[PDB]
Amino acid sequence: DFADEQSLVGRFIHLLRSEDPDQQYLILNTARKHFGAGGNQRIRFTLPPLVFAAYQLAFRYKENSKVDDKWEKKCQKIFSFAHQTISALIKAELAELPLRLFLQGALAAGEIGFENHETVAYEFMSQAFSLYEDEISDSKAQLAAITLIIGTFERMKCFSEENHEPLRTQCALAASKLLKKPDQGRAVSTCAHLFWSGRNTDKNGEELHGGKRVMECLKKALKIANQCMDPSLQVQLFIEILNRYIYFYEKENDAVTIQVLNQLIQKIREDLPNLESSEETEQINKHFHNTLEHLRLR
Amino acid sequence: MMLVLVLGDLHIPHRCNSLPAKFKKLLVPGKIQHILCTGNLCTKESYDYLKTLAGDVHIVRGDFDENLNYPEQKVVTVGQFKIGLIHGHQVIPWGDMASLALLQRQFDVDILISGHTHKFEAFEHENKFYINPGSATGAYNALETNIIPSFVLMDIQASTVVTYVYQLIGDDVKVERIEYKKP
Repeated sequence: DFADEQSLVGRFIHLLRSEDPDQQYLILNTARKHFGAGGNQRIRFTLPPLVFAAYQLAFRYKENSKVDDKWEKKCQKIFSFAHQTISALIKAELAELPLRLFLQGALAAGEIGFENHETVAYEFMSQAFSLYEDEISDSKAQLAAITLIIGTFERMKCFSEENHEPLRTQCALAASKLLKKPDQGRAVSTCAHLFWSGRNTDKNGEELHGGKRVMECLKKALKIANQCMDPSLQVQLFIEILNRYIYFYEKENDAVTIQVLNQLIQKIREDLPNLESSEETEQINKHFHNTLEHLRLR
Repeated sequence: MMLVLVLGDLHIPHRCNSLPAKFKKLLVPGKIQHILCTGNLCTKESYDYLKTLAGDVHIVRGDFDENLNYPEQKVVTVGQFKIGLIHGHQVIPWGDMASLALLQRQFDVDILISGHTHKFEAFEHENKFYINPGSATGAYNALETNIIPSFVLMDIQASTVVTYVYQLIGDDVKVERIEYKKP
């Protein structure tokens, strides 16, 4: 019913990619206007494909990158189109979907590099962040949404430190502020990666490798662990933060000393034992053992 | 001795309308006894088609699937093999081997299937096996401008697996064999 035009859009989107580039933007815009008058319960299935259309067409404009001189201008217009199409879905009281579509747009603009692409990419990111704050309240949806924002930001290399530092800090706060202590801890440690593998345009393509900041991130993560107040999850959060330390240790992050790994493995030894035989309690041992077997200490 | 089908990231109808013409001709009922789907096929329409090729289908929730009722990750046992399933977007950095490995420990699986990158990968690491079918529809992906359609069906006799990677290069469908056996 409200989704009976999907198969329909599939063909459309498919065949659209065969028509020539300058032709597509026009056809894509009328397809929008057409589905735009569709309703609000319909644009949910109908407009997204058009959004990916825009993205793919943005790359097509570049792959035609010496035969046209205004290709960079076309890209700016098509990204303005995507921004628009997505805002339509928000008006139709949607959040999850639009947040992910903005992310995709951010990634796209990053990769294409047309002119003003960074400004566009930054707009698409904060727009995604806006949806996260304002429209996403459920705890579960949060961990998933912020984890998606961090994973996306981590792949991007187009931002200048002036832009990278804000998003970078903004993710850390969002993470430390999640509803539950468990999710809070996992997320904050995931942010570690933003300070290690993240790439700004200042180190001329190189990763920041902020061992120092990576440590503080996992540090705050640990603090969150000590409060979880639950035998089973408390430990389980410890084993995870331990593997995470290992992730950076083995990447030769000088800050991650072997002493730190020892202190954490030890605490985990003094706690893993006090658990009721469970389908889970057993897996947390296997997990810890897998981790120790990996370090060769078992 | 059972064979399983592994595919995902079809992205229908978000970026593709269906699986490549030739691939459809290779996936027919009767042959497959198992199906592990990583990706976001997105539409329930694609779940039904899957339900065709076989009856025991396993799917994990991808970052764009409509139905929120799918598992973030799932562990399914196939004979002597314990196999994990997850889409991949939860693994940061996205296609990082070290991060996948870290995940393998926690799951405690012999083989780990994931997608999200849309790049086929079949390799061994510290006595464990890692498989990424890729995108059965060569679905678009901002990080890689040149995606190659593909799926992968593995054949398990017993504590020995042979994974067949199906790529769609040019017109013809090239293939590649890779074997793995429990440590």
